Amino acid sequence: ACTKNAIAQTGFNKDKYFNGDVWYVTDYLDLEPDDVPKRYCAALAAGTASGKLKQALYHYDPKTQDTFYDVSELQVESLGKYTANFKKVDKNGNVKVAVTAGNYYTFTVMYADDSSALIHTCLHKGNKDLGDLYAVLNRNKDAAAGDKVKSAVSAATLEFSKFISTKENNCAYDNDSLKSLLTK
Ligand code: HEM
Ligand SMILES: [N]
Repeated sequence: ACTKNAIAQTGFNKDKYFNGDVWYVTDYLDLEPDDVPKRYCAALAAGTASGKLKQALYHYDPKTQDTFYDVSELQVESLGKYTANFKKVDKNGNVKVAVTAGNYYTFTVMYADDSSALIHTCLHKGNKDLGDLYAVLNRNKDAAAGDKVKSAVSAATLEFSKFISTKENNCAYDNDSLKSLLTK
């Protein structure tokens, strides 16, 4: 179960975050692990498509090869805090699992600048029991977490030393598919 009400960044700049570009997860902290593997690759694109607030997601397990993409429209709870349904899609946006009641995630942007972000997400999916997930994002897939985002981790009363890095997993991403999924 999720236990945190994450606080969105004061003065969050929504147009900069939702600019249509790709974010890569470089480090993550799951408050309920054996929630997720110890090795993982994830990325997203976020933008406004025909007036609608969207995110496309990519997950890859580099050991099992389990791969999936999702498209989400984001509903606004408050600035920097969103509730998103999701549909599972192939990389071309064809629907594999439709939007469904009970399948949604919350998404809070705790910190963001032009290059980096810290987010919280609580996933709800059927009758699974899932927990709080924090993710450090970067516009560059290879970027070590810099001082601004590491300080934000501290300011959220978390320890960056506990975050698990995705950098050793040889992650390769289809940026083109993530961007085009925003429209789907
Ligand atoms: C970037 C922020 C993230 C968001 C918004 C997000 C969101 C989601 C969503 C919406 C699903 C369900 C997809 C579907 O069934 O169609 C999902 C599944 C999953 N995610 Fe993430 N995720 C993120 C990052 C991560 C990270 C970093 C990990 C590794 C710790 C991870 C591990 C997983 C796993 C293992 C599943 C499958 C759970 C299941 O089969 O029910 N995700 N995620
Ligand atoms: N997730």
